[PDB]
Amino acid sequence: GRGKGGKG
Amino acid sequence: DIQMTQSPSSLSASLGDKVTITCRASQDINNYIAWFQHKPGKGPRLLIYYTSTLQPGIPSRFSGSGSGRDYSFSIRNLEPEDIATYYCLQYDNLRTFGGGTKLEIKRADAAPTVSIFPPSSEQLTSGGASVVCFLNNFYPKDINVKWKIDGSERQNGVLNSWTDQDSKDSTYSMSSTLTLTKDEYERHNSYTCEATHKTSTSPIVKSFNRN
Amino acid sequence: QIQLVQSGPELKKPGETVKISCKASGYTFTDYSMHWVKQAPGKGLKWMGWINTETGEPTYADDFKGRFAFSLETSATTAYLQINNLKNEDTATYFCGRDYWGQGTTLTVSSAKTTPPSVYPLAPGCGDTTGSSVTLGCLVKGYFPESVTVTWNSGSLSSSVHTFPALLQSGLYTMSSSVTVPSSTWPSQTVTCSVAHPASSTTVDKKLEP
Ligand SMILES: [Zn+2]
Ligand SMILES: [Zn+2]
Ligand SMILES: [Zn+2]
Ligand SMILES: [Zn+2]
Ligand SMILES: [Zn+2]
Ligand SMILES: [Zn+2]
Ligand SMILES: [Zn+2]
Ligand SMILES: [Zn+2]
Ligand SMILES: [Zn+2]
Ligand SMILES: [Zn+2]
Ligand SMILES: [Zn+2]
Ligand SMILES: [Zn+2]
Ligand SMILES: [Zn+2]
Repeated sequence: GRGKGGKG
Repeated sequence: DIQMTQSPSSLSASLGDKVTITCRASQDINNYIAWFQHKPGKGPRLLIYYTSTLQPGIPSRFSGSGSGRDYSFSIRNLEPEDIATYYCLQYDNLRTFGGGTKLEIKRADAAPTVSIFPPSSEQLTSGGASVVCFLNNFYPKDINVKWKIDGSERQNGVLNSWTDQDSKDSTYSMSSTLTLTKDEYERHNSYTCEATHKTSTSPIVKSFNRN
Repeated sequence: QIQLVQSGPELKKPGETVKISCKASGYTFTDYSMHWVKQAPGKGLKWMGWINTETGEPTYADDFKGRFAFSLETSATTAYLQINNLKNEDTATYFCGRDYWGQGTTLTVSSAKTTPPSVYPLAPGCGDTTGSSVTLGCLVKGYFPESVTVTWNSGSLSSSVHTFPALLQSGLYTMSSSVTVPSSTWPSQTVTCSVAHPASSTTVDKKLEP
């Protein structure tokens, strides 16, 4: 979490 | 605010080597660290987030590990396309980048392909005369270029620019320019660019004659 | 595919204002916060803050409170960075993104005027004869500010192109670019270097003549 990673 | 200490600031390693970068936080960041690759002229590329999760499309050669305050990032086998500056980023509380790690990739020696170019008519009409020598795809970086006019060395008026390390084969390339007045250029005949590491004794020489 | 496209390089005087755009596509714009990152010449990345793309609420890092403003045009899926009362220390390349990132926007804060480049062809004249391949070049001389982009044959010869970084002397930049093609293609076919200098809205086109 905490708003980083996974976009793609 | 959370501080991040990234080490080393510069890293030299051979193609195929395993390389490891570390980041230590000023306090526990509970695995909220990311790792970025940055090539000049491009935006940052996220490689790993939450310490060890790879982004989609990132090669499996990249990995990360750690907990608490101590984190690492590794490339299993260094490859030419990995040439970049690498940064860690904590995102536990706000954001903080580490200072970055520049890569120096070591590879086999390579002699340059050398090309010499006379001043253009367009420049000559403006009063200047730049003679240009390209040295493409050599290694190591510390190449030496000598300029000769009519067989005598010339050192004034030379400007040299090296590329970043080549993302295809990890060589370097460099451009060397000898800038004269048009009057000086037309007062001589032979123009010569010579390249040596002084590995190969015999310089690679390229020349042209104005006549 | 996800893409972030930022506006082009800028030259501004001290005290002026700049506004940089960041056009996002390929994903749901309001699902992810947009961060801004500064890179001064020869330094590392510095986080400037983020903007919540659902509420428009910005959060600024300590060093960027005052003269910096994040904003959005959500209908156009675009983020903006505005810097007021510009300082010499604002000279930098600025990036927008989170997981994926824009290509960067280079900002030069200076009192000097823009100067478009002169572009001189580099071709073998009467000395260097030939080979299996021929190397050509363009010398891009006397321009300000950064940057320039050299395009060879509209992008066909994008492979086998080397870019030599600009050097500065007497306030102006000089760079060069080399391409290598089979000898059977040049001078049989046309080779052109197209040099774009976005800060002056100028493109200089030079045909490589034998
Ligand atoms: Zn603190
Ligand atoms: Zn603080
Ligand atoms: Zn915490
Ligand atoms: Zn950069
Ligand atoms: Zn520890
Ligand atoms: Zn050598
Ligand atoms: Zn050496
Ligand atoms: Zn190359
Ligand atoms: Zn002379
Ligand atoms: Zn003004
Ligand atoms: Zn603008
Ligand atoms: Zn959604
Ligand atoms: Zn100042």
